[PDB]
Amino acid sequence: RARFVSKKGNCNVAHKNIREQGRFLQDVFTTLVDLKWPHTLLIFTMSFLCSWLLFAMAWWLIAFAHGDLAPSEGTAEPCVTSIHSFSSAFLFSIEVQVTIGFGGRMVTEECPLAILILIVQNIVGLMINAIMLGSIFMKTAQAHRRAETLIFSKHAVIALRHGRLCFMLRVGDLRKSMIISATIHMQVVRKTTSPEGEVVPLHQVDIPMENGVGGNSIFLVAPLIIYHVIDANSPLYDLAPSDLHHHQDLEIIVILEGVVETTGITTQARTSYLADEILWGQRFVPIVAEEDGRYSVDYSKFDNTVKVPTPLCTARQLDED
Amino acid sequence: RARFVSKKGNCNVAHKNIREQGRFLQDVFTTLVDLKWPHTLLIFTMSFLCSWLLFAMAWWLIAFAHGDLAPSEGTAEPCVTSIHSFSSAFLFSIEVQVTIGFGGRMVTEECPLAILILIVQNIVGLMINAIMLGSIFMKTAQAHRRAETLIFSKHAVIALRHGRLCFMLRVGDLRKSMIISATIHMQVVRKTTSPEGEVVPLHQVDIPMENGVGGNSIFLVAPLIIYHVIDANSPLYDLAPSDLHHHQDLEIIVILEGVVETTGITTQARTSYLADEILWGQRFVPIVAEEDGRYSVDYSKFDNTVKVPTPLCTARQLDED
Amino acid sequence: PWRACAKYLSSAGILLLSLLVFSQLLKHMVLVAIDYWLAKWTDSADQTVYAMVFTVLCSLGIVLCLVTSVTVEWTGLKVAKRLHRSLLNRIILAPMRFFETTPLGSILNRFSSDCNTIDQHIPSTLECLSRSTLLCVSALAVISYVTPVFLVALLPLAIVCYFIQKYFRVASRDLQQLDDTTQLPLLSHFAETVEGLTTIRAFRYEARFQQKLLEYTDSNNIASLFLTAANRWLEVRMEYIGACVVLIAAVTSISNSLHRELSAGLVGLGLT
Amino acid sequence: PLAFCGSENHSAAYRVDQGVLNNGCFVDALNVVPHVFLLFITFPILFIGWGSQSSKVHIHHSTWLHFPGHNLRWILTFMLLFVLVCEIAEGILSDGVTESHHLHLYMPAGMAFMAAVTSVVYYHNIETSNFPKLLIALLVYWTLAFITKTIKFVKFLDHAIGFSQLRFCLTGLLVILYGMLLLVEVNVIRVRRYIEDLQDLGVRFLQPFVNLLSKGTYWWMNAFIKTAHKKPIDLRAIGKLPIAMRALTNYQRLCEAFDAQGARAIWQALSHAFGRRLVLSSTFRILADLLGFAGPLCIFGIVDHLGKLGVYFVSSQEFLANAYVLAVLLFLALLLQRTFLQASYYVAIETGINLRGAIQTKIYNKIMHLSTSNLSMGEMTAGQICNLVAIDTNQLMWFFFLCPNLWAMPVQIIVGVILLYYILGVSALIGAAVIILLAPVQYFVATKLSQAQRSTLEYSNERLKQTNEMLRGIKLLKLYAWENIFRTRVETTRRKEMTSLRAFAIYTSISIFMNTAIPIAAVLITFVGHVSFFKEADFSPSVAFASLSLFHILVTPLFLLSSVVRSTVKALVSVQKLSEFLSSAEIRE
Repeated sequence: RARFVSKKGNCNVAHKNIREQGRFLQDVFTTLVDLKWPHTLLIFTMSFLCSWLLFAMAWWLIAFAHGDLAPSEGTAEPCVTSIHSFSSAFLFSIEVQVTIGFGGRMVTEECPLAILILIVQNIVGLMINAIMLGSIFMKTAQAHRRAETLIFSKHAVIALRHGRLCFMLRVGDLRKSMIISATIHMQVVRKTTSPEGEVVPLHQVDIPMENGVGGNSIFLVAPLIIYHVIDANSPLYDLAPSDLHHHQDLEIIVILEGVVETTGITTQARTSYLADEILWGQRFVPIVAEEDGRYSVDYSKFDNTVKVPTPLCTARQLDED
Repeated sequence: RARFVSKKGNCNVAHKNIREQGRFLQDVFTTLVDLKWPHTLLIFTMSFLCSWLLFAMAWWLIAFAHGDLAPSEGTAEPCVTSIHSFSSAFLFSIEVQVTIGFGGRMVTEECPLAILILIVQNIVGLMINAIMLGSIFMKTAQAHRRAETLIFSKHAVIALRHGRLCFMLRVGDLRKSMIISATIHMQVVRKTTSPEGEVVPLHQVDIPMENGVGGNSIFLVAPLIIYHVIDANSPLYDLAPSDLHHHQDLEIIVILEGVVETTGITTQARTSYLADEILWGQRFVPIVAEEDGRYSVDYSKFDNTVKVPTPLCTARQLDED
Repeated sequence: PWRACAKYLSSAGILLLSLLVFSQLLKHMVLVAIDYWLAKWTDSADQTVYAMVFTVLCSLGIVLCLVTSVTVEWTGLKVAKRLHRSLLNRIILAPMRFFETTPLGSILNRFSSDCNTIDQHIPSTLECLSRSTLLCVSALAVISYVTPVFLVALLPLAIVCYFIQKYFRVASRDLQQLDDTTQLPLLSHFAETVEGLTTIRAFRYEARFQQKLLEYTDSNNIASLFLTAANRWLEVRMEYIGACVVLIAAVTSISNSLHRELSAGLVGLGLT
Repeated sequence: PLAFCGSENHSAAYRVDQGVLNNGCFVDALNVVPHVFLLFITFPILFIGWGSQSSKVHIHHSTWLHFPGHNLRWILTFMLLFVLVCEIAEGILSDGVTESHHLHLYMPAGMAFMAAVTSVVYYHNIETSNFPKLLIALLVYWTLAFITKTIKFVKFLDHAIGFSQLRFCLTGLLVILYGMLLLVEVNVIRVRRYIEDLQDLGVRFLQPFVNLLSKGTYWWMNAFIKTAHKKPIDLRAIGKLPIAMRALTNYQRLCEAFDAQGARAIWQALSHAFGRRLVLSSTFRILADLLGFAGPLCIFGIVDHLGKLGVYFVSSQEFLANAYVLAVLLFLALLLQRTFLQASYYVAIETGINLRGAIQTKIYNKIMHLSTSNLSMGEMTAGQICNLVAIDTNQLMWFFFLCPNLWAMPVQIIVGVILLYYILGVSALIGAAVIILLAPVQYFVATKLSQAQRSTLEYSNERLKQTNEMLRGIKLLKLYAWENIFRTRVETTRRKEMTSLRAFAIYTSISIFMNTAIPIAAVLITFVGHVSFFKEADFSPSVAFASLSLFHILVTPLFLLSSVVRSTVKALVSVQKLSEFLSSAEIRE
């Protein structure tokens, strides 16, 4: 009745009642980059503000410990020049840690503990500069946003090709960029039982795409027709056209995955197809026209169908005459 | 008796008596990023402190060479202003190299050798800024910590499916993130000999997973059952249920490897299975329930078993009736 | 509201409902009059004029609580008699088709437990309800008399108490009804184990009906426990709102008597 | 302006003239770094962990395990908040003695306040983990913070700052509560050794197994409230019961009470069955309204004031005398009093629900070994059996709902009149009219109410057995025309029950009239006896409004005393009818 993964491509799972959250703390980096964008922005400025406040209290405490905040002074030099508040030390920690460095606040050579906290300031500030800027570049550099620019068909079809029933759909790219090593995985997924009585609840079995060799590798510039020959080794072999209705446990997932050409980071788009989303008997419109030296694809005629008479029976019943 | 690789996934090898350590010096970068976290932190601050101390001695030596540390002076300008200690030059090398730059210590235009050491200061300081910050981002950005968030079964089972003996286990992901192009390699590993008398001590032979096509590629959101059909071409073909005991040289390694979706950097989790870890006859519980619009996986019932009567014989003895 | 309480008021009568609301209104007005004369008498800077009118206004207090007490016993007695002897006269003239279609345990259940809560549980609950709500609105009247920016503190607080009232209420219209969904089996199960005791001891199924009564008592006690925990959740929420009402009224009476003039007894009125 | 000491002498108070720890500005400057250590390490662990990893995914909603030291650390953390909001209120108005805004008195206590609430949410989220290696830095926090407070505390002794200073008594209490927080963290090191019930799917009640703040405030009851507008709740979504509070477990407790070993036998076995949960309920009912007596002391303390090192450090008696600090003490005392009163009400209704389960199983085990000669010949009717489960357990259950109020009324009224003697003296002993009036006239109406209730219960059982033979025998009565004769027989026995109710109603009315009439006569006799006949002592407004709130808080369980003397007599005749049913004639095997 409900979808395994929606037509956007987000999954529908819950993952209830997990126990080992100690191994969730054993990766902090994927959990850091896994967050949403106000969570990533809030952990960005809260990481830098926690660094600047902690070293602001460190520089204000060492300026209190030298007595430089007490203005009853002689000609003895301070540790840091011109600090006379907490906010002067907050300005000084902002000047040192992201290395602006103005110089009305500058640190002299009186005490060595200011030199030790200056050393440990630029070590952990340079370190979290590297962690946070590489983390926000890894946040924007993931390739599933490229999976928002890859369209599948709204309706997959089942038609006749070469005497056989075939399951067809149309995949298209909106960009003039490429997909390196475009892999197609088509899984049927339904509640199947065993003959021995093992009922497994959401079963994924791989059907093969028809390629010409059989390796699942296409070359995607034009919108192509991914088609699967429903033979006897396919698990769609006893599918009737009367089964294609709502409330029927039969789902298709197509998975297009591979490297996008201009980042080098792999992506994966996915689209399900339901039994009221599979149209029996129809076929796809020819959408590529050649004119004035250019091949050209209409994208408004993408999910349109040009319905043909078919046998209204199963592929097991295609084996007679 | 002992494990090839533990149930965490760390290997148990030693690599004794290597000779060519000159090629260990022919890669410094993988040996730099291969270290542990106090070793990486110690080489981080020791690299930056060695740079700041070496150029601190350079700026203090050139301030001694201009005679600016001698306070018996007239109206001649110094090379660097307001340096009168070693620690003033250490402050100046910290101000220049990570580019804080306060300006009570500033370098004038008297001698050109200060300009040459300032040029070579920001060249090697900008260079080791790039090497050390990219190294600590490559240290935190490795994907095997993502391999800590991928659970396998504590016990693999052997059961009956489709008339055949099959070796089954359950792989699950804790995240709502994905694994791009999830490859499964299952190797049996034991001491096998040749028929000609070549005894090889730790033999790895690949068994295939059962997929539907045969390509080792799955789609992991739910915890699935990786199952292998024990046929005649499998090397588990003469495995008895009496062989499943401790002190028996028979090991399974399952290897799940592929790109994690939010970094683009590939990972590999691995889990062995021993002969007292393989349970005969049992099968896995159905763990996915559909309620209120959501599929849902219980994770507390992950390694539980719902034991079924099986033939207590080998798969070669499954070939009769 | 519901219609049937007006049915209660037509079994009460117009003299009983008017004597009830007159006696409650003058009894709560004479206790807020004895509080306001405690405000006038503690601000000394004429004595025993205040003590004389204090004693006769307290004499109005004890005769108003006496006529409160006898009007709630006489409205309990008239709805005890009047909601009997008319249901008895409607059930004595009824068709046989009415008895053959309806369950008999329903009609005896309204003759037993519903008549028990009408002649017993309802008039002290009426007394405690009307006394507590007129105490609450007269306390709101004397607090809103003194500190009128508490009128600004009227504007979220009771309203969001009204909002959590709505965030209760339909759940109680589940759950209390769910208590009756496990009330109506179990006593009927006791009816099935009193008319058939020789049969159940003949079949020797005593452990099986014992285990069925353990299951029914398990369901009935978890529905009474969840109705209990919803009730104490609702009361710990709204008494936290009432202690917040005490806090905002306390700090505006202290801040309005330090810098303004409230004469140090009106703050005692608002705090009490 | 601002700084973290003042510009009062303006060249002093930031000075280091001795060693640096001799500055009091330095020791409360050092008193912020465990708190900002705990905030600034525990914020990214809580952001990538429990909450904001998109925790819509469920990380075991049920089987919440509790650590060693759970039910102790929460009470100690609330004791830290009770001393720490008082430390906030001590740092303010010692700030307000002079001008120019000393931030060193109360911003360390505010940083300790934020560190206290982040440490208790860190301890709750480590208690969801069972991963106490990820505890460990919190333990480091206590062996930061304690040490820093002792480096405050010996510098209170080094400047000879006495016990009459309030911050001496604050920070010595803070030193020893940080010390027992260290002792409970090495107790977690003692038994867990870093170096659950099997709670199934069927348990969905969680209030035995949730934390102590959600035991007080029922934060588990936001779920099954927010989902109730989504789905109508049914019998499978509430789950099954836990193993404690099973009806067979309470039945086994009642048989264990029975063989350890009449009406006194079923009462003393009933107290042996349920008395430890009963004394937990009444111990919470003792501490509730003993908190509420700090109400009228706050009333006297605010309108007494409203009727009216170099000193500024000390405050103590004027700290008790000022008004806003007493108002936030009233807020914390009223929060804690309504929390204990609602907790006492919960465990009283929980003990009564387990008793309804236990004697329903014991009344059914009496039914399964019952001879049928008692039903057929004579004595027991089936209407009396279904009233014996349907009514005569519920009256006993309502008595166990109202039992700890009966156990906590004397400790309310005795501490109320001794606090009246502290606020008014022996003129408050003119208002001993409660102790020379109330309990003989409540025993007199308890005798008259109980005789009316015995006659009302036998007339109600006769009217219900007559209506039970009426309604089964409708068709013979309408087929033989005796329905008006039978209706007048029900009407005459209804008139007997109505006259028993009439005597009940006039005795219930005279007890509720005396019950609400004596405290307004008590404020008459105390206010006229203070002014007249004990003349020219004083008459403040302060003890007048304090005694008015004291007499109103005496009168607030007095209106429930008429409800509890409406109760217990059905419990006495219900235990009498249950002992008569439980000693009936049985089956020889």
